[PDB]
Amino acid sequence: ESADLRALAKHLYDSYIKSFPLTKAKARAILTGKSPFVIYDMNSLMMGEDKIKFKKEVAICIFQGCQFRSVEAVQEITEYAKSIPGFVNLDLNDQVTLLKYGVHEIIYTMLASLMNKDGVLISEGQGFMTREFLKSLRKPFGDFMEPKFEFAVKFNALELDDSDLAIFIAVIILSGDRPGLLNVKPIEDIQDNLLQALELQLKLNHPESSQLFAKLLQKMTDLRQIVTEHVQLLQVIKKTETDMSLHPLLQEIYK
Amino acid sequence: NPESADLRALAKHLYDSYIKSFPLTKAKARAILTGKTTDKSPFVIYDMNSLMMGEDKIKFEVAICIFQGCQFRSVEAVQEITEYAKSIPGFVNLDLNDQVTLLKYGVHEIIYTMLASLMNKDGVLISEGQGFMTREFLKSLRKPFGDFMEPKFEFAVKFNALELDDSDLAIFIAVIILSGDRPGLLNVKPIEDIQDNLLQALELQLKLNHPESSQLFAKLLQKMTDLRQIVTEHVQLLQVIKKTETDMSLHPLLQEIYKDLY
Repeated sequence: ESADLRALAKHLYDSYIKSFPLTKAKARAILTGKSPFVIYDMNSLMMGEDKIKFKKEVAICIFQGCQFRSVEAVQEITEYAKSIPGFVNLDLNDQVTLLKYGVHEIIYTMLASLMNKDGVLISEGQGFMTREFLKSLRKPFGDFMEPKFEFAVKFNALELDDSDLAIFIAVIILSGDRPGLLNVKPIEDIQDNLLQALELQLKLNHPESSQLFAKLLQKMTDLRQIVTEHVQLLQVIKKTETDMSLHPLLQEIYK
Repeated sequence: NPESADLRALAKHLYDSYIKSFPLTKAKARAILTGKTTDKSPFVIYDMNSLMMGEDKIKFEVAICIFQGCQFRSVEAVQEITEYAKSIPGFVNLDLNDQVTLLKYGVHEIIYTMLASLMNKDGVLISEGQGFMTREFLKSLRKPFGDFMEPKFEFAVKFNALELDDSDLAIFIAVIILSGDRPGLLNVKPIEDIQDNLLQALELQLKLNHPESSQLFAKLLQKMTDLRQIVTEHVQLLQVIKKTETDMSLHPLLQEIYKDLY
């Protein structure tokens, strides 16, 4: 039975590599340096546009770029999830419900892989946007990203690799407590299989790191808090900002 | 072989998405229309009495109310096709202006492709299949409104004779969206590479699903000619209503799709 868990761990790792182009292993090499164009101010940003082609006020244009990347990440996560044993066999409404609530948690988890205390990798790690330059953005866009940076520093201190995160990300999607689910049993049943695989992966991959499993599950709290806080900021934005309004079709795509 | 396996993977992915993006499928539509069942029976609207009693039975001047109701449904459909488009591998990775352009031109060709699923020679399902509004009643509407649906009906009767199922339609409406020949497209090349891969998937899907149906692929592609024609007629028709009906409002999303269209 102990080998059925290693098979699952490897399966998910292999699926996670295929599904996510920029991985933690790679993102770390770029950040440590073992090279990316840096954006520290308005002049560097406007050269960034020039020398890095990535798809009105700066603050608004930056926030919207973060959204266009988030919509991309949603498709990468959807693909990944369909490789999780049991997932495609679930009721289609449940599959949609699990992805609807799980994507934000998984976005901010994986964004930690692209972050250090100084800034975040953007455009497949072609760019690096400084924490300071983002804080400098006129309110309320100033402390848009500051909560994610604070999560990342704490999350990154667990020194998880792609092999650990692959299983953790699966655990997040198979949350049996999402609103509106029709058949909670097979979901919880899969998450229990994924939690065993994670427990074992963490004991084998981090033998000296005591109760890492327990610490990693506690981070679930930090994720949902970050997501509720991000959702609250979208309300404050939508209501108090006029210059948001895009092309009506664009508004449909980027809900 | 492994090349075919990848095309079956893509076919299955698009079907799965199609089913999640569109509540009323063709499989459901036909089960309602071929009226085999006791629970799925549609209320039929053939005249003014039937329309007014339909108010109490189904939850939602006459010709205007139909057209305005038919408008909000078109909008609801654009929202559904937009959600489906995001699921097409590569679509959200394209230049954002191109994404908008593919939908601007794509959505009305797809609205009328899928509307065929809700149509037989006699009428069209409405209100998520709870209602059925007869072809005659729609044609008996005041000028010019009498003439909106007739060409769609003419298309639907021909198109429905190909006997496509939802799995075929998912790939087909993907091929429509990823059209490189749309006016104003910045990056045509990445779109054709996607459409090429979709077209390979459809070719295989049609050969496996309809192996006794010779050159269905060819015949299906040729139907994209008839869609363009329907869209054009409709656009000319809107221009005329705009002018004779100054006291009737079009929904902005549709106004924006038609703005500088062909």
